Amino acid sequence: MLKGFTPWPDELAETYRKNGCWAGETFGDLLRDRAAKYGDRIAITCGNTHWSYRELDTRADRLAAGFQKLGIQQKDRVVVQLPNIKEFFEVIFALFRLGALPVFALPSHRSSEITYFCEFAEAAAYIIPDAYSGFDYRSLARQVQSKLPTLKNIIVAGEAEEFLPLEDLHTEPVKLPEVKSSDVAFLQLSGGSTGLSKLIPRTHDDYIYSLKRSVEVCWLDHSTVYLAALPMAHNYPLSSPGVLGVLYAGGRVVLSPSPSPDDAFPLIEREKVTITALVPPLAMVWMDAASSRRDDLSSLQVLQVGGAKFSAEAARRVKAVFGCTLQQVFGMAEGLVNYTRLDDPEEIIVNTQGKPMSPYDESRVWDDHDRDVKPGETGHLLTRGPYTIRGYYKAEEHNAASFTEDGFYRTGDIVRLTRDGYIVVEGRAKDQINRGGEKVAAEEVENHLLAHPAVHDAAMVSMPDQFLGERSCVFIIPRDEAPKAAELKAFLRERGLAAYKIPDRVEFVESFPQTGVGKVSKKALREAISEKLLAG
Repeated sequence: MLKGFTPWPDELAETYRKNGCWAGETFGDLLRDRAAKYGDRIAITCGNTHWSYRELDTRADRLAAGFQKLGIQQKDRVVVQLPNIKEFFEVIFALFRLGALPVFALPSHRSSEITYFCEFAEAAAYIIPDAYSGFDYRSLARQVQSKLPTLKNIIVAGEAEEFLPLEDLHTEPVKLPEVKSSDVAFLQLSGGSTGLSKLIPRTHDDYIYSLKRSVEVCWLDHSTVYLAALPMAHNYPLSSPGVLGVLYAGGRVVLSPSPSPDDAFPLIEREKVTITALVPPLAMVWMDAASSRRDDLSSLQVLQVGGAKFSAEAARRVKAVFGCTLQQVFGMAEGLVNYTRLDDPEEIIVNTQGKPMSPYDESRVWDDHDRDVKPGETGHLLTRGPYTIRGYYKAEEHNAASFTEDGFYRTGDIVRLTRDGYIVVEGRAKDQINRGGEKVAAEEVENHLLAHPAVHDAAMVSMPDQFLGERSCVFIIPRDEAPKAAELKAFLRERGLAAYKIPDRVEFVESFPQTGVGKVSKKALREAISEKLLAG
């Protein structure tokens, strides 16, 4: 077993195989089978270019031969930081057949974050593009080497310059070592705050299972045309059901150069995408655009919004604005993924974050002392299942703090189970606002503010206060001409918003700092108000 990997228990694992959750097939097996089954069907679409499943299968084998020849071995970690391009697919599946382990970095990561990844994972290779969205990644690669000379295999999809051109790593296919579905297939990146970023070992079995249950819940099939709008390396646009869930269902993937409507809308009309995924901030952007920018988006059947809670005040609009069904997705790269069903009532789709996609997903809402909080009550979320990890990669410390003795992962979210099984997210524990004895949920205030005519978006965060411990500062994005702070505080007051919840402070900005996948980084906003405060 990979060093640093925590196995599932013998009983559970055995039960996961008996109940057919772990199908004993690898990603290499998946692509082989799909290529043999689907042959010339278009698997990936990027611009004016296309790649049939059979073509992917082949390019993957050739790329594997080249990698092996270059020196990459089974169990070797490779840092993969590519944009939404075709190469990404052939690269990971090639690594999959070599038993080599990818480390899914995002195109928004820089020297500090990549160096950590390569160091920590002891990467034997670094795969990047020559340039994307105006950023030169080879220059970033040089910065990495100076700070990490040991790193000797920088592969580049594009103009390699002094590096190793990924395109010449394609050669005559060879026999590769055995790859067990029980082996760790790759390392993901957690999505909390702070930055460190823990790595997440995911096996062929548990991840392929997540894909399967995702396809069934999101109704993917050969007719599915999924638009990859979010950086597809993130767990969400990658498997919930993501680009891979689409491969699994034999559907068709459309690669968008950017999450922007400017790039997405034309592609939705042209390639007739039936589904795509967004995060809250981006959904707002799209909803505005869907109004003052008329183009055919009618083929759209399912719009997914997740990564962070999509406040009901905005969620309610999706149906009217887009003419399709909204689907909230509340998943995590550590495992558990909740979806609103495409079936259930609008009320549910608009007011909940869904329920576990697997009958074998478990949940324990607890209080500050680890007591099964009273049904319906709010509390800390813990989950356990067929595709939720038992330990982060090489991290004894954080693992004690993150997993209970019974194997329950501490998601770090604060939620309340609906008396059926659905979850209604309140917000991350870290984003809770401890204001003078009170526990303030930011999203509640934000959802209210989203109902104001002059508000495009709103993100409330905490600021230090020697008296109350913490205070609240809400960052607002104007729908044009910034309203007066007092005007918003009045708005909330008239809505019946509890006094202690009203934002102590208000800040206007043209946008919010973001995480790699594109959600709002409340750790940055906190740092913003913090810094700004000590200015006086």
